[PDB]
Amino acid sequence: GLRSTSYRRAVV
Amino acid sequence: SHWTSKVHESVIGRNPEGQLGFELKGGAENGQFPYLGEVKPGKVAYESGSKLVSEELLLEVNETPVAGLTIRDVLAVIKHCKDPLRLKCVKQGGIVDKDLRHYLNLRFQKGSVDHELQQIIRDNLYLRTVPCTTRPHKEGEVPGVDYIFITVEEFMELEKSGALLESGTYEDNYYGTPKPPAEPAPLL
Repeated sequence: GLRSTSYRRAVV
Repeated sequence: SHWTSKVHESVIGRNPEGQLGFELKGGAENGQFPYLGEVKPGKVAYESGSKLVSEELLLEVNETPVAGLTIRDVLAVIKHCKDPLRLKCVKQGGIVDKDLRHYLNLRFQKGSVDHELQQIIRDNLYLRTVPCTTRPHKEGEVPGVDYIFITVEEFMELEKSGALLESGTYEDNYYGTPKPPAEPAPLL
């Protein structure tokens, strides 16, 4: 499902 | 120089049997782009435009991006598309490869065509995957839906065995995405 803000920051 | 520099559109029709003339390989459940099998000259009913070499990566079908999906989902997109099928493809070679983990680790300049495509492919991958994390569960979160909550030791085992397609860190924890399963649980 849609990734959270913390996830997106982690895999940027 | 760009990953997308050799991208092109090839327009085909389905054969009398209803097949494409080549096989589809790869898909995210195998950690890969969807890509074509061997393309034998004469087997593909081309309409007009460029032709295909063996093993090109398949990026879009009739403007629906399919890179990042499983083979099952890619074939489902094709099932619901009407001839003619406009396929966006890029031949493998140089920086372009079917390996999704290697591709998701590439860093493209933000706003570039290469970057936009990478993010579309990530969105497709996220459609059928739940991220795993080593941070603890929080109020409101559904394990196995919001996250797979695993230990650092388990996370590193998944990394070492190549099960994770992308990973990162944030506030003292590891975050990652494993391959989606090959066949999903039946919905009906």
